Amino acid sequence: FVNQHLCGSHLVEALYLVCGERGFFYTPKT
Amino acid sequence: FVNQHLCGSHLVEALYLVCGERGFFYTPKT
Amino acid sequence: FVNQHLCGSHLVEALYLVCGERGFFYTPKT
Amino acid sequence: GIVEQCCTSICSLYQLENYCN
Amino acid sequence: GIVEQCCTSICSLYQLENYCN
Amino acid sequence: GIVEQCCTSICSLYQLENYCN
Amino acid sequence: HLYPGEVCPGMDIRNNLTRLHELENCSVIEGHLQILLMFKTRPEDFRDLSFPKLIMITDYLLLFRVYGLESLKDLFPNLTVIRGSRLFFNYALVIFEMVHLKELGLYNLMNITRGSVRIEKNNELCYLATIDWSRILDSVEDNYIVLNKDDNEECGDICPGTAKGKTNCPATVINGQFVERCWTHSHCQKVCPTICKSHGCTAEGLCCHSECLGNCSQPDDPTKCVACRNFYLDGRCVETCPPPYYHFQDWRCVNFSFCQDLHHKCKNSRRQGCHQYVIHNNKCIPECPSGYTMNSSNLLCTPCLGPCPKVCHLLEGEKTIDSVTSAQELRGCTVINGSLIINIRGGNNLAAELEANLGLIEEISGYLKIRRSYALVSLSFFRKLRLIRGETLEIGNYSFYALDNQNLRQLWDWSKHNLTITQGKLFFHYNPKLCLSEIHKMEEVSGTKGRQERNDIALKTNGDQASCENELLKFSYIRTSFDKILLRWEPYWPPDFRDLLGFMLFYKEAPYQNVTEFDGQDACGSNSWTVVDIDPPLRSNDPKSQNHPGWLMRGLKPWTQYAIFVKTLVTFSDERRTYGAKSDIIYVQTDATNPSVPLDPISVSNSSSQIILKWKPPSDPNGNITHYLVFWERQAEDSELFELDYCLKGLKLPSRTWSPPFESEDSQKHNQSEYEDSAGECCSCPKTDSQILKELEESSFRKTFEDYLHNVVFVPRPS
Amino acid sequence: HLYPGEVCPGMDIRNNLTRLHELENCSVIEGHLQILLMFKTRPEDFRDLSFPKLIMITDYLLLFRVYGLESLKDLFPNLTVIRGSRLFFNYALVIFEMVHLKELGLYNLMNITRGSVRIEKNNELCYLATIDWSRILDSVEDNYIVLNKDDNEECGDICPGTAKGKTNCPATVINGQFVERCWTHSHCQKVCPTICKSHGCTAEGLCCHSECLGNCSQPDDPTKCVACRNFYLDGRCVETCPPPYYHFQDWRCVNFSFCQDLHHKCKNSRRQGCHQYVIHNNKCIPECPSGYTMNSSNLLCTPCLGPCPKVCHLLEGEKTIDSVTSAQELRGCTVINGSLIINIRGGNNLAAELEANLGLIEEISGYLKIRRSYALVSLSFFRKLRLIRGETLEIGNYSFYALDNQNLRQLWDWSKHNLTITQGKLFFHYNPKLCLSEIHKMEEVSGTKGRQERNDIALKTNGDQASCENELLKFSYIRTSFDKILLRWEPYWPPDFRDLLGFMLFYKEAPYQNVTEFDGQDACGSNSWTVVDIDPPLRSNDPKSQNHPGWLMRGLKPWTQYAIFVKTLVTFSDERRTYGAKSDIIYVQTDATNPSVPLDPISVSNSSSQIILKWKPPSDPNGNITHYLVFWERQAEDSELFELDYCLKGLKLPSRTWSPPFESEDSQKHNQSEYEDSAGECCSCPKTDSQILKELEESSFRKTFEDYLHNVVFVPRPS
Amino acid sequence: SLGDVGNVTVAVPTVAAFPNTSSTSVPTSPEEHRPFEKVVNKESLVISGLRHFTGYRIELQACNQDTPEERCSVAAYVSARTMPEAKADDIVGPVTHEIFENNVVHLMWQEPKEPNGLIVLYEVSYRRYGDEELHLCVSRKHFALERGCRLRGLSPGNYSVRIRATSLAGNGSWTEPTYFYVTDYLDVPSNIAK
Amino acid sequence: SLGDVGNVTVAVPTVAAFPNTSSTSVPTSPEEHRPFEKVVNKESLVISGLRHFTGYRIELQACNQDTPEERCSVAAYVSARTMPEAKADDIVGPVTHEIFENNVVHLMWQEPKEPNGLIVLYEVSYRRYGDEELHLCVSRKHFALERGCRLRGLSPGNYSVRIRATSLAGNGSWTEPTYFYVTDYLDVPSNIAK
Repeated sequence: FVNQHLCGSHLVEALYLVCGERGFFYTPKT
Repeated sequence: FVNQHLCGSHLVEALYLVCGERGFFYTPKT
Repeated sequence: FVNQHLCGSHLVEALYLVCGERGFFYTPKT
Repeated sequence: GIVEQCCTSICSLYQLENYCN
Repeated sequence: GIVEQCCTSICSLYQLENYCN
Repeated sequence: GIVEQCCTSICSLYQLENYCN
Repeated sequence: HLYPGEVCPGMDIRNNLTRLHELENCSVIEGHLQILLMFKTRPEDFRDLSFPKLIMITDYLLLFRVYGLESLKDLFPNLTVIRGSRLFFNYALVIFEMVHLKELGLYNLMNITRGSVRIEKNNELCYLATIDWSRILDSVEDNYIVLNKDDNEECGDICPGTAKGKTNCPATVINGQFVERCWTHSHCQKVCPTICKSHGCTAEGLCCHSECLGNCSQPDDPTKCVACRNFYLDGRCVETCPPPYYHFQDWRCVNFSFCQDLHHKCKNSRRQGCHQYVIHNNKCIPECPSGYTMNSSNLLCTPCLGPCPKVCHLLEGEKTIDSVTSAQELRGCTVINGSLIINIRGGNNLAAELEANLGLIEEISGYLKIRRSYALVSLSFFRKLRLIRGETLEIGNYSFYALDNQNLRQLWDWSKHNLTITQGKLFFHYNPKLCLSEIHKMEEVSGTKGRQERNDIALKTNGDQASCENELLKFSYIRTSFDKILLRWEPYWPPDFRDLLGFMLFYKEAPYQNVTEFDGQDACGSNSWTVVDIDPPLRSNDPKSQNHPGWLMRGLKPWTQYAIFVKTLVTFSDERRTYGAKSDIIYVQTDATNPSVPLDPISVSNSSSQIILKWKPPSDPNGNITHYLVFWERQAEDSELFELDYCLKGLKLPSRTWSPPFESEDSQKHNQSEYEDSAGECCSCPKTDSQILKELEESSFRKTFEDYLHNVVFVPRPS
Repeated sequence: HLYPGEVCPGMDIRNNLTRLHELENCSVIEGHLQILLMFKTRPEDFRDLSFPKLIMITDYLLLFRVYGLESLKDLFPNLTVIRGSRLFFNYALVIFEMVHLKELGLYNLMNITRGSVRIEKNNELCYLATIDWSRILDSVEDNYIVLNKDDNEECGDICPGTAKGKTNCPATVINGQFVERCWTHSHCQKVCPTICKSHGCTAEGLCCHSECLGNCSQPDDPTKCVACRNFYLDGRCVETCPPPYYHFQDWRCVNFSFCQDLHHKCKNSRRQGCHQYVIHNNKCIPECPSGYTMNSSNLLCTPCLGPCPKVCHLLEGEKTIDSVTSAQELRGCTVINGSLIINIRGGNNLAAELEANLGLIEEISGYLKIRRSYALVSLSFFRKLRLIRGETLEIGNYSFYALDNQNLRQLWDWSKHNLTITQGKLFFHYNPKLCLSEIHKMEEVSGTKGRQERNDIALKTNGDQASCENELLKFSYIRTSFDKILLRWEPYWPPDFRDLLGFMLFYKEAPYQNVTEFDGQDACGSNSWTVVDIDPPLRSNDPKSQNHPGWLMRGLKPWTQYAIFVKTLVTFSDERRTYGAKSDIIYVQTDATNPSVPLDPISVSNSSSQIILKWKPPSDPNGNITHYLVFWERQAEDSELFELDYCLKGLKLPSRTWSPPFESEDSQKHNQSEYEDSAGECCSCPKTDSQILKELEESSFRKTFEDYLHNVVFVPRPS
Repeated sequence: SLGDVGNVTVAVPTVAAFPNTSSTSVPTSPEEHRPFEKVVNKESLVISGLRHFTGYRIELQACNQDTPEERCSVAAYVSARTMPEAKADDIVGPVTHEIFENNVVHLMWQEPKEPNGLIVLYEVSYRRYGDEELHLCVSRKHFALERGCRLRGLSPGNYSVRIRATSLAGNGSWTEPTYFYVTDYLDVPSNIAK
Repeated sequence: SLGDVGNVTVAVPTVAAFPNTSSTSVPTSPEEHRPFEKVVNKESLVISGLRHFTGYRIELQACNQDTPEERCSVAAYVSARTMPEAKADDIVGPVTHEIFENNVVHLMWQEPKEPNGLIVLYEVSYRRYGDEELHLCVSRKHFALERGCRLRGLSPGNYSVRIRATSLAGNGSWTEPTYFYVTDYLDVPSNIAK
């Protein structure tokens, strides 16, 4: 993220903060 | 020592060594 | 053989373990 | 996986904003 | 705790920081 | 051939087998 | 109806509130149920509904990163069992990274069908240690409830001892600890008799009957009981359903029309696709086992003539089976078109499940890779493996990449076991308990002899603590004393008799019989290892005598089950083959005598007329036989009496004192302080090097006269 | 000169039955016939030997490790004089460490003007009780005639005068009477008087000329002497040699060509010993000791100012040193132009002597085959070892070779040393327990690439127990005390924020300021260094943390310097690029603090009103000290002293310097209140019963859990 | 324990290699006539035939021979002090003494019935204005030699005796702190003990 | 009690409120300026101004940071006894006697502070001639409370004394059993140049 190499729960928390609410998607039609 | 445990008043000699003048409010149990 | 204190009573056993079918020397030989 | 772009070689903006709004 | 996290457990300054930081 | 010790010295069968009276 | 209908398939609950409307009036789940990423939500936010409608879950239940929902007593209070057909990783219940918890619901659960539980990284929930979970599970080990707030010193997991309502907290022993069977504080969980629990019981002081496994709704009834032990039809438990209703997902009895329609549909929003189920002997199942092919006449499984195995398509894209869930991804397949990698570690020998899933495929395409197995023994899930195509191998042409298989001291039993190597070589490094003479046999039966590399791969790196040798020795004479024994074994040597260098006896105090070779890896106590070389007078068998090859122990403990096995010191040829021998790993002990004082002769006298004693074994065992005789030498008129006359001031070490110490918790306490200041001992002491080689060379003075006479004297010389 | 027969020097005899039959013409022996390595010589073959006659014997005699020799009485008949010119252990005769010398020659000895006779370990030896005692030995006090068969009063002293023959047997006087003294069973001794023992006596007349000795043709002429105690030359005798002729032990003069130019001609093409024989101490010697160099064109050793180095050219240019004394053999030789192979077996930390000796041995011009260096774990203890040439190439055209060597884990450090490579390739392989980048630094300092191949040296293994950590760390903060010291360092983590699992602190007592980096042998607690682990830190926020990685250490004594550092708990993988770091060894001095307590308090005095107190420090060298607080004001005027020890009691208080009011003894040595400070690490187990991998098995397992828990919940679409 | 120095049983209870008799007759066995103590499913066994308020050594050894009692005639040694009770911490004999109000007395605390190892001691310091004075230290050697004490000037009255508390494991006869009278020996006045 | 000055070994006399004043004869005080010495880079310091074989407890301590106070180390209690002057045990101060009215000459031993070191006892071996008057080989407490020494009765004629002052040095008023002339049970000129 900030060092271009992040690996941990901090990655998920930062990713959630990047998008915010209604940020995650997925694909049921597969 | 710190090998397995320190038990006694010596914790005080460690306790003040941890905080320093920063608005410390350590709780020495004796 | 590693140099232990193989003398003394051990000598009797050293005199016995290769014998017994041919008697054995009771006392030390030293 | 996300690790495949962030637990490895450089993790840039596109490697993160792949599913945000 | 304050007198059971280092005496009655493996010592670690992380919990000790909580009593003044 | 007058060796008596075998802990601080050495010996062999032919020195001991005779002494099995 | 007894079991409510309205079955609701599972879905993903992610990132928003008010998504629980798909739980309204739902009986059971058909799929996966996940609750993910509910951050910064009040307890009141998710308490808008509660679902005791749910009874059991077909598959794993997942809870990950949810900060509201302080307990499960107000969303899923009433639940009984969790099906374990499908698994996620070692279990079905995931509770990971919960916050603001202080209680736990799930009132009166009975049994988890397969796996374990997981409640981890939850430093907020308390009262989560003595919960009734053990008997509910099948795998008593492989449990994971750690990073709680009781080992972290933030709350004590206390539960009430009294009968909380109909429930009660019997102190049940698990692994030696008394757990109060409960779910949280101010509540309890009942326990029934073992025979009753074999088929479940009601929470009414009553026991169910057979055909059931949990709580019987109409109590003590076999036909109308909830949580059936077997299949069910229209609200009645059934062991087997006569036609037309066949079994489905191993737990329901459904109509033939339902299975046909399901085959005529797919659950990926398409048609004539996924979820291809067909009839078997009693059950609708997908992908009929080997020896039974499809039947388009009526869309069934029918018995094919000859083998008709089913191959799992893995041509491109690596799919390693490194978990029980990944093992279940390939059920009943016969060929792995891709490469297989095994990295499973820990557990309690989960290979049994591999025997239930694997151990049926016989062609391993590409390359096998058994890497980093910290705990894996008794490989028996590749017995049928006797073929390999080698479609695409790894770098270095090493299609058998075995590495870090610490306790993997067996491969097969060699009952027609074999494997044909079309292409590739064998890699072996760091295999302490993998044998040499069996690896060579495996090499011989796979065309690897000769083409094995002797520039990248060696063998001596392995076998560092145990091995096997088809060459064997026997104990031809034994004479027993109390502290030493004269043992003599067979005079056998390898085919190159003059390559003989000498024998090597390895002895240690193995704790009990039926334990394999360990010496070589252990260098301290707990298999304290000792080794001594041996070279008796006979080097060739031509001169007969009354003393065949043998050795005597330099000294051992009386009546100790020392383990004896041997490995001959030998050279090695160009290409390594079966070389070296041994004898039977025999547990032997000497005679006994007890001149040594039993340790801790604690004065525990309690009567003036009679003497109470406390005996622990001496440092030597001095015989496991418990028969002793007790006498005593008098001590009257001793010089200590009249010299240490204490009839006045001044310490004289006064005569006739009695003060037992009681080392445990009364004097010399144990707060994990090891050293005693009476006389300390070094820990990081100095160290020197090995020095034994100065000693054996002395004996060469009495074994070299004939050598010089045969090698130095008989030289043709001009003098 | 002017002698008959062959004037034969001496040579050794070895490992055969008899090699005296070759002698049929030597009538004069100038050397000394030595016996060596005769471990199996039987007596029966020595009953007859060959020697024509004897004019005189010049050098000493030394007999050593012979099993036979029932008769050595045929070698030296017609004896005239014997003396130890050279002296092995200062004695003319040395019988030591042999057995059963029943009979010998020497039966007409006339005088030994210098050197006594020592006899030892002769179970069989006769007729040493009926021989002249003081007429033959110049130093009677140093006579050691002991352990002989006749000396045990068991061998009948049969001799001539009763039943044997006549061999010119005059009756000499030692005890007033003219005794018919003898030497052996059938021989008699001719002995000159003690009065003129320094001039010689002959049957032809009175005592010979003063320059003569032993025997002469006629007296009053130096020319007529057959043996001169003064320098003999060309027939005549003289007191000193001319400068053209160098001296030889008061007995001969020899032209300089036989000392100077005799050995300079040959470097490797003469089997006599080419050591550049020089002249010093008025005598010709192969080489002179240290402190005496070569300056003249003739190569005569002359003194130099103080001790000076020696450039030694050894025979064959090869010397395999197999012991500390095998290296002391070449002591003083500061530069050696050849191979110095190390195959040293045994010993215990005596290699400090090598640091005095091999720490001066700079160059090894030959192939460097070194192994079995048990004593020195690290090769960084030689202050002069820089040059390694390949003038002699072993097999493989290599100038260096250390393959599959054990009991080594380190090499020479370049922080305070260096080394250079020359003459071709070099092979270094299979010495585990040592990092590999150190060899890369060796290549860098050596230079001259092309002959430093990165395929002929280990860059593939032998380092999977000491990870080469590229990065290094420091101590950003260190807040110390008497023992409690909090060290806090940089919060740098690896790119993965879970692979690092703590920090391994390394420390030991090291007042010195020069230390290598190693770890002694492993015995579950015993190690030269001391090592412990520290829990990993906790993340707080992305840009920076508010809690640095810190650790509190105890046990270190104040005032004392410790060569302490840290390493990172690195999870093993296939790439060392992303591993952690290690701090540099800092000789950190624990601050001078009040628990400094000197020991060995000794009260001595030259008077009663003085007490010159002296002591030794436990760990306080007083470097930072300012003053000593000491008490002499009265603090023993205690009521205990004024109110104790009535004379009615036994004498116990006299001869004491310890009384109640001065007591500070512990109430109980058991750990009760504050004696728990000695709670240290496990010394039965190293730290924990389970070795390291079982922890790593857990650690990585959690990662493979969490990432497996992540890889299913992300990546909604490839697009 | 050993009735004979050899390795046989003589069945002679009158001889036990000690002045006192502790062994009793048993059937003849191939070992010394000794107090055999068999062991079956326990790690503790009593030793009867001792004297009260005493501590003793203990012999122990296990040997193969079980058809006889035991062939072995040696053993390993431990120690154990008996637990005192309310039977010998008091005077095993009476606490009476010989009364004399006739210018002289013989003082003798009676010896134990079973000889103990340590009596409850009472100090003796009866001093006056510089006249014939008696002292006494009470040990086995000292009590045997000095034979108690003998005073002069005997009449009903006060008698000085040193005072100190006694505590071994709870005694049964002690020294009192009172100004001692002589009221015809209830327990304390004439005889300080009890 | 009495603060002192100086940071090196003392040699001048210290006021002790006695006629003969010697240094290191004062009770300790909270003042840190003791007779100690500073570092000389060596673990050896000759000490002067002391008394001839006076008993001295010392707490050996090193120090650092002399600027604020004598910041020093913890105490290790060691007692010093070096080079007894048994010659000086004869007399430092004079000796006299009070002839008590009991046929005893209570010998009073005067001193400025020390008859050759610290008085701890005066060994006496005079208990012969049966039982006689109240004899005390007087200890230091009874010496404090009486300022002398008691003995058994003494008759006219010759009497060999056995009183030697024991300051752990010996030879005070006695070296061998010389006979003094006891005249009329009194008037014994003891310590005849002894």
